[PDB]
Amino acid sequence: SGISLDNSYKMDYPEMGLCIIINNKNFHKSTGMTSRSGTDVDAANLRETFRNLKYEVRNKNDLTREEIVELMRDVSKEDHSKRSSFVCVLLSHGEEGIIFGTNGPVDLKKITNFFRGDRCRSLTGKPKLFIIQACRGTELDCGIETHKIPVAADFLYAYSTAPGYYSWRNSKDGSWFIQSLCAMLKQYADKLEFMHILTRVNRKVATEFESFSFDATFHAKKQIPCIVSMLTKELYFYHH
Amino acid sequence: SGISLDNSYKMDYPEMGLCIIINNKNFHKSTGMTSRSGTDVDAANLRETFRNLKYEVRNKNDLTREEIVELMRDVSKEDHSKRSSFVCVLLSHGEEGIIFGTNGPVDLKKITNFFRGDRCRSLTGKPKLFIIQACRGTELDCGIETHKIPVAADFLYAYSTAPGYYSWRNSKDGSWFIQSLCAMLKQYADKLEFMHILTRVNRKVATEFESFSFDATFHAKKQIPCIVSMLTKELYFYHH
Amino acid sequence: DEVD
Amino acid sequence: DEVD
Ligand code: NA
Ligand code: NA
Repeated sequence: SGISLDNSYKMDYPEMGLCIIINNKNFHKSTGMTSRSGTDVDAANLRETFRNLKYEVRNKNDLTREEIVELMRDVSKEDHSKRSSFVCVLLSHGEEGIIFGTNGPVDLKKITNFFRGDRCRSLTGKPKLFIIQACRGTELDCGIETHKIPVAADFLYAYSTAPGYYSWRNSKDGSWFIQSLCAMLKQYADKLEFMHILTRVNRKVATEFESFSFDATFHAKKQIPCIVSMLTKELYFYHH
Repeated sequence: SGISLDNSYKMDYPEMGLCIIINNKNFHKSTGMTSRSGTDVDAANLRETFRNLKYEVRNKNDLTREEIVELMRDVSKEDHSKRSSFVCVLLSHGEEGIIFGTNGPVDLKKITNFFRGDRCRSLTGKPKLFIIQACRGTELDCGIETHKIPVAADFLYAYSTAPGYYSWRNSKDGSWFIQSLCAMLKQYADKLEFMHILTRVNRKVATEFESFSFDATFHAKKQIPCIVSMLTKELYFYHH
Repeated sequence: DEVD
Repeated sequence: DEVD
């Protein structure tokens, strides 16, 4: 045949892959964590959005830290040989590097380590996407008026917010990040490379949202999401 | 006029902008930090590479922590109104979130905070790029065989390595990351959007480099760089 | 609006 | 090869 290029991940395996959505709304009272109003809107939007991208979606609700770890372990031990990619969405309370089970925290590292190039061989060389709607701390953005590969390769973290910052969720509409992400995937997944879709998401969250609160501390605040890419190729959800 | 789109940063200001290169090779003996052999190769390559992208390059060598902070403060207080962007390259020892002056550590946050949307108004809305060749910890990758905007918006961090990991520098050839970055900029800056250039850099570092050491602990190790984007638009170094 |  |  003629000249070939390999600048993009192979996304024409028989299956696009799994999309695991962990939707933590209700937390054990002893943790002192609030109910996450609006997160069901997020979970439903994600399910439909990734369904239409032809992902095998599994929704899980209100998982303990133990259940999250066993779920991730089990999923990483499935045979993904006929799958192009893997997607995990985490909707919960969080801190920097941490997501909450209903009864306490899980290190994100513990979750993502299961999918290392050396620990999940049927996903080696394939994009592994972690989409995280959770706080990464307590900072508020006041805004301004205008032969081997690394085991850590081929991960992408789409964080809802910058390191150290709160992340915003609307109880009626869903989280700023997830609602923007689904919108941009709906509009552009048949048109743009994934980093460029996520960049549109950054702009949408940055420009169209601002918090409203009776509490001065929490009023008129802004958010920028944070794309963290260890990918080695371009990612298009479609194929020729 | 006809229909317009604004998905890409305006890069046709009279000037592309500054490229500040901080090249720390020699450290005060009391710090116990080694001389960074090969870093001059990096600094020279960066200077030439960004010169050809039409950046106003300033090279600075062997700066104390105090000099780094005063340099960044002063640069952020310049008038960047006629400049499209800002680039800062840091070549030094480091740990997670930290870069070393010749006499001790500087928080990266302290450096980047000067350029916040609310603190450097002539760079508000413009891409601010921080390119960092330094360790982010001590992990080794064993590999596997095959009306307002946020003040934190419009930053891009091109890290040489994944969070928590060592970063590799060759004493003869320069660092894996910087040599790959310059190569991909030379080849693709007139062709590809910046995230796609950096993705080529990820692949090059991931596939073409592996450490050689007489010390088993440090032998046969791999590296993946880490793109952290808070950008809100696509970035092309050229313009129509 | 609420924080996570 | 050396680490930073
Ligand atoms: Na959000
Ligand atoms: Na490097």
